[PDB]
Amino acid sequence: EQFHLPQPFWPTTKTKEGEYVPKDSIREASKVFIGSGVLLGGM
Amino acid sequence: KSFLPHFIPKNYSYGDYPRLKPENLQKRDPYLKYDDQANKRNFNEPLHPQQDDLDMWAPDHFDFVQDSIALKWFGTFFGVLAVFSSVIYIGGLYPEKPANPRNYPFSGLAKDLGASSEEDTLLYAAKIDKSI
Amino acid sequence: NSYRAALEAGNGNEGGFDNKVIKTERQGFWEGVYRRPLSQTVEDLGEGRGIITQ
Amino acid sequence: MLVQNLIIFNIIGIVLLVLLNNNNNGILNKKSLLTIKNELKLKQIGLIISIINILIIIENWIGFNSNYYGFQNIERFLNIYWGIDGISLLLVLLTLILGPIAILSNWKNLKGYYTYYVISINMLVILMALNFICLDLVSFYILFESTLAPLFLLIGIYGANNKNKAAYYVLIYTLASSLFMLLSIVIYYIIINSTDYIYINNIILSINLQSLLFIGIIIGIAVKTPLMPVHTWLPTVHSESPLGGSILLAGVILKLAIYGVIRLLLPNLSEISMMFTPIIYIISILTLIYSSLITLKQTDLKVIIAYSSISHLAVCMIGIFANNLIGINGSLILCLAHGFVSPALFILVGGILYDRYHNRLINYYQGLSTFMPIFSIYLVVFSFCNTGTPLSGNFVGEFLSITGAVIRHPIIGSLTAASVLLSACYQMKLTNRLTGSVFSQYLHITNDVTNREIFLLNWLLIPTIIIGIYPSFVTNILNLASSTLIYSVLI
Amino acid sequence: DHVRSPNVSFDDIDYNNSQDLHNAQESLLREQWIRVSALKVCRKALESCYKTSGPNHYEDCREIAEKYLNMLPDHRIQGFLGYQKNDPSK
Amino acid sequence: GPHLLREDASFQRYGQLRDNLATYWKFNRKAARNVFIFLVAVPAGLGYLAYNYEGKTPFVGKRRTEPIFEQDYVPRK
Amino acid sequence: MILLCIFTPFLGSLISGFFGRYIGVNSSKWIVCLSIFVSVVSTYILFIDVIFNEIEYTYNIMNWLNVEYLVVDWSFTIDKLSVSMLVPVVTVSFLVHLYSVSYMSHDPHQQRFFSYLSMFTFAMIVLVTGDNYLILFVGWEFIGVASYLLISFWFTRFNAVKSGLSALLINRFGDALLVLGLSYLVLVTGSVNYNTVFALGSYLDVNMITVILICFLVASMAKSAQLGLHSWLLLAMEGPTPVSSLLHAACLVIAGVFLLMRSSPLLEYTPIVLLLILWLGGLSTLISGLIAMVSNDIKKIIALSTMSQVGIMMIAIGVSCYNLALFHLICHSFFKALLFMSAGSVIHSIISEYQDIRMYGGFRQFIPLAYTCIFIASLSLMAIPGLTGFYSKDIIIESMYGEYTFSGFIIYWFALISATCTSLYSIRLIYYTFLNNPNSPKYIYINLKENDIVLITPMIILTILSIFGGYLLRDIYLGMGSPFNELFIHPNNLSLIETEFSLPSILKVLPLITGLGGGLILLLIYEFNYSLFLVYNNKNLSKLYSFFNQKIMFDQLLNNLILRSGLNIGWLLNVHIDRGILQLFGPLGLWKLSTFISSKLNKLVFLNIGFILEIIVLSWLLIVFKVSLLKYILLLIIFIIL
Ligand SMILES: CCCCCCCCCCCCCCCCCC(=O)OC[C@H](COP(=O)(O)OCCN)OC(=O)CCCCCCCCCCCCCCCCC
Ligand SMILES: CCCCCCCCCCCC(=O)OC[C@H](COP(=O)(O)OCC[N+](C)(C)C)OC(=O)CCCCCCCCCCC
Ligand SMILES: CCCCCCCCCCCC(=O)OC[C@H](COP(=O)(O)OCC[N+](C)(C)C)OC(=O)CCCCCCCCCCC
Repeated sequence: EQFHLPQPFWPTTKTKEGEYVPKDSIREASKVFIGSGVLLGGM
Repeated sequence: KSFLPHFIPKNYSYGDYPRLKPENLQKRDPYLKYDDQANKRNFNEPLHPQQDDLDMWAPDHFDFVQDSIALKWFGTFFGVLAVFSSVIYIGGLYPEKPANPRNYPFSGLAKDLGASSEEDTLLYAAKIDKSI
Repeated sequence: NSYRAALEAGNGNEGGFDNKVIKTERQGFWEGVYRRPLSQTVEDLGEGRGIITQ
Repeated sequence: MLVQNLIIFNIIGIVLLVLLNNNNNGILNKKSLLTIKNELKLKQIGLIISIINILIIIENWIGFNSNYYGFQNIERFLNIYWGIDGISLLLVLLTLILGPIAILSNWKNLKGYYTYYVISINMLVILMALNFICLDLVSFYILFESTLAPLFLLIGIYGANNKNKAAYYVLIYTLASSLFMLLSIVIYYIIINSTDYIYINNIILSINLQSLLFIGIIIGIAVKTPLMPVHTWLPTVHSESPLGGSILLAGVILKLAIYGVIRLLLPNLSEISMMFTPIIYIISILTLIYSSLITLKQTDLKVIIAYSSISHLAVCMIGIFANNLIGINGSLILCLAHGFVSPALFILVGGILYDRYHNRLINYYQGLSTFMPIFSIYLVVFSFCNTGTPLSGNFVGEFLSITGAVIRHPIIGSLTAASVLLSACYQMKLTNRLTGSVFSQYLHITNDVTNREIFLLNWLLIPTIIIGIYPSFVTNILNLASSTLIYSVLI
Repeated sequence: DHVRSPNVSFDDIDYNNSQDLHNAQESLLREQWIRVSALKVCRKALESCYKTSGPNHYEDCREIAEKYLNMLPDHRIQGFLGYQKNDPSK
Repeated sequence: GPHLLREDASFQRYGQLRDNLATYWKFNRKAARNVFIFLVAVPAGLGYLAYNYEGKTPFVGKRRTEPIFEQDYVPRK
Repeated sequence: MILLCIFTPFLGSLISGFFGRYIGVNSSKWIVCLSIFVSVVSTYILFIDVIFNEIEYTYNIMNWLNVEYLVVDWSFTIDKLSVSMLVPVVTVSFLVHLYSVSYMSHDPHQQRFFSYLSMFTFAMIVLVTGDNYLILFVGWEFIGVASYLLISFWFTRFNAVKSGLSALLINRFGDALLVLGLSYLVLVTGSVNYNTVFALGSYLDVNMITVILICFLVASMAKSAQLGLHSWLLLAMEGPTPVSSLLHAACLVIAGVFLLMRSSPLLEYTPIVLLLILWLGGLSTLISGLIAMVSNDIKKIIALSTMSQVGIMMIAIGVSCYNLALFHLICHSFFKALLFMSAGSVIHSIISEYQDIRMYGGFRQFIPLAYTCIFIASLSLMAIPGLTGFYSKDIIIESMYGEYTFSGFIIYWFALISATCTSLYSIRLIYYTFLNNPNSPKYIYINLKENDIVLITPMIILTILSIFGGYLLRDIYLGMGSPFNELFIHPNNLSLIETEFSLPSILKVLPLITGLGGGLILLLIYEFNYSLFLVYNNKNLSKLYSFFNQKIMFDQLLNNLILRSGLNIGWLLNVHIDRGILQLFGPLGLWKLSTFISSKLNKLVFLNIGFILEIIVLSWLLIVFKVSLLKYILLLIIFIIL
C-alpha cells in the first residue's frame, strides 16, 4: 500500500494510450535555434 | 586547561561591529573592581556578538578537565560495570533458585484473576500447583 | 478543462444536487455531489484513523 | 438585532468623537475644554463605548441556547446573514473584553492624537467581533481584511523606531497571503454559486479540487497565525507596535486563523483535511520546537514574548486539526486562555518596563524584585500561567490539545508534549533573569506599579484562573458546536 | 422543557429540503451523546465495583470491565459529516 | 523624562547587531548545510513517521491476547 | 476530618503571604506553624481510622473536565497508601516549620520564607491525596514551583538564582513525559481515575502498558534524583537548610517513588519496566555512595546520602516488593530529616558559618547534643540492628539476593557496596567534624556553643522516631499477609517467603560485617595513618579522587555538552533560518530583487521617438510567429532583464 497525499493538480486533456504522436525534437529545436539566430543576428 | 565553551566561533565578520575575541566573564577575578560587580563587567566594555553564551547567565562552564578526558573517564566507569555484569552472565555464576516458584491451587487462581472460561485460563493464571 | 467549457458539456452543477443518485464512477473535477460512495473515501483517505475502523 | 445595534452604535460613536474634536480646528488656536488634560473628555467617551459594546453581546447572550444545533440569532443586515453559535459566542465575548483593556493600556503614554487612537482601537475591536458572526466566505474575507486599514495606520503613527519596517510587514504579509485565500473563496462562488456556510457545508467536491481549495485557504491561515516558515512578520510587528496594537494583535487577530480553520476547512473540505492532517502536524510540531529554541537566543524584551505567543498558537493548531472532541475543545479553551495571558505579558514587558525606562534590551534589567515587588508578583504568576501550570487556563488548553493530538496520531502527536518542557525554558529564563541577582546598576529606582497598571493585570489574571480551575463555563457551550466538525465513519 | 430527538435517518430524506437535512444532522448527534452518557454510567459502575470488591475486583467486576473495554472504541462523538457525506452500501 | 535607564553605549551596539543579523548573512556552503538539516532533513524526517504510522495504530483499549508469566521453571542444573 | 487535613496548610500559607505585613514577623511564623499543626493531628486521626478500622474518606468538591467520555473531578481520596504518605510529609514538615522558626530568626525575609514553605507542604498533600492521576499532576507541578522559589530563596545570590532554574527545568523534563504518559492513559483507557484505570490492568496490552509506565519512570527519575537526572539534587543546597531538611526527606525527592507505587496495578503486568526500575536504583545507589566518600561539604554528603537511600527504594520496587519500599520511605523520612537539622545546627553553632568539613574538628565536647543526634541518625542510616534503619534497609538488600535472578544478583552487590559505603562516608563525616584535630581559628572554639530550645525540640522528637519507629511500624507494612490491596503484588511475584528463609546466615550479617569492619579500618587509618589519604602522590589515586569528587563528571557533561549544545541549536535556527533563509526569502531578499528589476525598468522610460518606434515594430513579430513560440519569447525577455 502507498501513501495517501493530496493531489493539487488542475485537470488536463489526458491523451489515452495509442494517442500522443511524438514530436521530432531535433527538427523542432533546429527551427528555434536557426530562427532566433537570424533575428538577433540580423537586428 | 582553560578552554572556551564549545560552539564559540573564531572569526566573525559582522559588518562594522568591532572584532574582539570572546572572553568568558564567568572566569574573571571576583576580587577586582567592577562597575557591574554581579556580572563582573566594567561599564561600556564592548560585547562579543555571541556574548549571551559567555556572560554569567549562560550555563556554567566546567573547565577542570578536557571534555574528551571526561568522556574517557565517564565511559571508563561504566565499562567496568558492564565488564562485571557480562562476565557473570556468560557462565551463569549467579545462584539458581533453591525451590520451585510459588504455586497456587484452583489452576493457579485463574478464575480469581479474571479468566472467564476454561479457554482463557493460561492467559490470566499465575503459577499452578500440581499437587492439588 | 476550464469550468465554463466543462459546464457547457454537462460536467458542472447547473441543475442542483441530489443525494439519492449515488455515482459509482468518480465525479468530474468541477462536479459537486451531496453524497459519495464509501469505497471512494476508502481509496482516497485510506482505512485507519477513523475511517471504517478506529 | 445584535449586529444592527453593534455597527450603528459604533458608527454613531465614531461620528460623535469626530464632531467634538474636529469642530475646533477652524482658524483659531486650540484653546478648548475638551483637549484639557490630554483630551480626557474625549478619551473617556471612547473608553465608555468599548465597555458598552460588551453589554450588547450580553443582551443576546441570555437568549442563547446551549443545546440547539445550528446558528442562532440569524439576522439579515446589509444583505448579509449574521449568526451566532457556540464557538462564535465565546470568541466575540473575548474580543469585546479586550476592547477596554487596549484603550486603558495606552491611557497616558501617547504623545498626542488620542481621539484618532481611540477610534482606531474601536474599529479594530468591532471589525474583529463582527468577523466571528458572519455566515459566508465572502463576508468572512471582508471582515478578515478590513482590519488592515486601521492596523497599518495605527502602527505607523504610534510605533517605535522601526515602525516603518513593521508597518509594511503587517500590511503586505496579511495581504499577499490572504489574497491566496480570495482565489479559493472565488472558486466556491463559481462552482456552487454561493459562499454561504450552510450551503457549502453539504457539498462534496472532487479529490483534486479540495486540495486546490485547501492550499489556497491554508496559505492565508498559516500566515495570519504565524506558522513556520512564514512566521517572520509577527516578531517585528510586536516589537514596534504600540501597547494597544500588541494587545489586540496577539489577543484576537491571531485567533481568527484558528477560527478560520473551523469555518473554512473542517466542514466543507472534510475529506482533504484528513489528508492534510499529517502534514499540518509536521509543520506545527516543528513550529513549536523551533519557535521555543529561537526564543532562547533572543535579546529584545518584547520580541521574546512575541515568539512565546507563536509556540502557544502552534498548540492550538495541533489541537484543532485533531479529529476528536478532546482536541477541538482544548484548542478553543487555549485560545481563550491565551487571549488573556499573552496580552498581560505585553503589559508587563512593553507596557510597564518600557513605559518607565524606555528600553527593550534584556541585558539592562535584572533583580527587579528588589525595588519592584508587585511587578515581580505578576511577573512570576503570568510566567507560570504562560508555561502551562495546572491551576491556569493554559494547562487545560495545553493538556487537552496534547491529549487530542495523541488520539489522532499517537506517534508524531507525542512530540506535542515538547510544549510542556520547551515553554518552561525560554519563559522562566526571562522571569529568572528579570527577578534575580542584585538590582541592576543601569536602572534608577522609580515608581512601582500604579493603580491603572495593577487593574489590567488583575482583570487579565482572573479569567485565566477561572477557566483553569473550572473550565465547564466554556466546555459546556462548545460541546454541541465542536461535535459537528468531527468527520469519521465507524463500521 | 426536555425536547426530544427527532429520529431521522439520512437515507429517508432528500438533502435539498434544508429543514429536513438539519433534522438528520441533529438526530445523529443527539443519539451519539446518549451513547457517551451510557458509557459514563457503565464506567461509574466499574469504579464503585472496583473499590467495594477490593482484592476481588478481578472477579466481581469482570463483566463490567469487559463490557466497558468492548464499548469504549465506538462510544464517542463521531459527527454526522462522516455518514452524511458517505454511503456505506457502495 | 528623567532618563531612568543609564543607557550603555556598547549595549546599544549589541542590540543593534542582534536585530540586524539578517543583513550580514551570506548563503555559503555552511549556511546551506544548516538550512538543509532544519528544513529538508527534519521535516522529511518526521514526514515518514507521520505517514508510515498514520492509520496504523489502533490503540483504543487494545486488549491483551498473550500470556505474560512463565509457567514451567527449568533450572540451569 | 479529610478537608481539614488537606487545605489547612494552604490557609496558613496564604495568611503569611498576604496578611504577613500586618501581623509582624514573629506572630507570622507561629500562625503558619499553627496551620500545619492542625493538619498533623488530623492525619493521625485519619491514620487511626484508615489503617486500623479500614475506613476510607473521599470529598468530591466539583467537576473539572467534562469533555465527552473524559471526566475529571476535583476529588481527594484518603486511602491506606495515601495516609502512609501523609505520615512522613505532614509530620516532618511541621518539624521543619518548627525548626525554621529559630533557624531563620536572623533572616530579613521571614514572612516570605514560611509562606512558600507551607505552600510546599500543601502542594505535596494534594499530590498524595488526589483520587485521579490529573489531581496528582496538579500537586506534582506545584512541588516544582514551590521548590523553585525556595531553592532560589536568596534571589540576590547568583549561584542560588541559577540553581532554582536548574531545579525547575529538569523537573519539567520529567513533567513533560508525565503529561505524555497521562495522554496514553486517556487514549487506552478513556479516563485517568485510579479506580477505572487500575481495574483494567490485566486486560490491557503490555506494549500500551509499557509505554505509559516508561513515561512515568522518566518523570520519576527527575523527582527521585536517579541516574541521568540527578544534577539538580546537589545544586539544591543553595536554599536554606530547612528547605534541604524538607525537600530531601519527605517531599520533592520522594515524589518519584510514590508515583510508581501508586501505579502498582499497572506496573505489575510489564516485567520490562520493573527491570529498568531495578537497574536505575542499583547504579544510582552504587554511584552516589562512591561520590559521597570524597566530597568535602557537609550538605553535599547528606544530599548524596538521600540519593543512595532513595535508590534503595527503587530496587525494592523492581522486585515487585512495593510494601518494602513504602515502609523504607517512611523510615527514611526521619533518620534523614534529622541529619539535615542537626547538620544545619552545626553550621549555625560555629560563628564562622563554614560548611566545608575540612574546616571542622574536635567539636564533640563543645556541641555534644548536635553530635548525639547525628550519631544516632548515622547508625540508623547504617542499618545497625535494633534501630529503624535495620527494620527497613536490610530487608530490601536481603531481597536483592532473595529473587535469585541474574539482574537481582548484580544489583545485590551494587546495594552491598552502597550498604558498606553508607557505613564508610558516615564515619568520615563524623570523624572529620567531631573526632579530628581542630582546623578552625582558636577564637571560634571559645564561642562554639549550642542553640536555643526551639531549634532543639524537633531534633529530639525525630531522634526518638529514628530508634523505635521502625520496629513499631514494621508489621503494618512488612507483615506476613497484611491486607494492603492498595499496592498490588501479583501472585507470581511474591518472593518474600524465599527472602526470609533461604538466605544463608552470612548474607544476613554481611552488610554489617563489612560496615563495622570497614568503618573501623577506615577510622584507624584516618587517625594514626593519615599519610596514606593524601591522594596527591599516586596520580592514579589523584585522578580517581578528582573524578568522584566532581560527581562522575556528569555535571560537566550536562552543562558543556547538552545545555551548551542545546543552546547552540537555538542559535543556528535564529541565524540560518529565522534571520537567515527566511529573510532572504522575505523582506530583505525581495528588496534586492525589486531594486534590481526597478533599476532596469526606470531606464526604459525616457523621451525618445526612435526608442518607442522600435518596440512598436518589434511587437508586430508576435502576430507573425506561430503562437507555440510564446514561451521562448518569455524566456528571452527575462534574459534581457539581466
Ligand atoms: C486570583 C484572583 C482570585 C480570583 C480567582 C480565585 C480562584 C477561583 C476560585 C473559584 C473558581 C470558580 C469555580 C467556582 C464556581 C462553582 C463551579 C460550579 O458550578 O460547580 C459545579 C457543581 C457541580 O455541577 P452541577 O451538578 O451541574 O451544579 C451546578 C448547577 N448550577 O455544583 C456545585 O455543587 C457547586 C460546588 C462549589 C464548590 C466550591 C468551589 C470550590 C473552589 C475551590 C476549590 C477549587 C478546586 C480545588 C483546587 C485546589 C488545588 C487542588
Ligand atoms: C465600524 C464602521 C465604521 C465606519 C465609519 C468610519 C468613519 C471614519 C472616520 C471619518 C472621519 C475622519 O476621517 O476623521 C478623522 C478622525 C479623527 O481625527 P482626530 O485625531 O480626532 O483629528 C484631530 C485633529 N486636530 C488634532 C488638529 C484637532 O480620525 C480617523 O481618521 C480615524 C478613523 C479612520 C481611520 C482609517 C480610515 C480608513 C477606513 C478604511 C475602511 C474601513
Ligand atoms: C506564498 C506565501 C506568501 C507569504 C507572504 C508574501 C511574502 C512576504 C513578502 C513581504 C515583503 C515586505 O514586507 O516588504 C518589505 C520589503 C523590504 O522591507 P523594508 O521596509 O525596505 O526594510 C528593508 C530595508 N533595507 C533593505 C533598506 C535594509 O520591501 C520590498 O522588498 C518591496 C517589494 C515587496 C515584494 C512583495 C511580493 C510578494 C510576493 C508574494 C508571493 C510569492
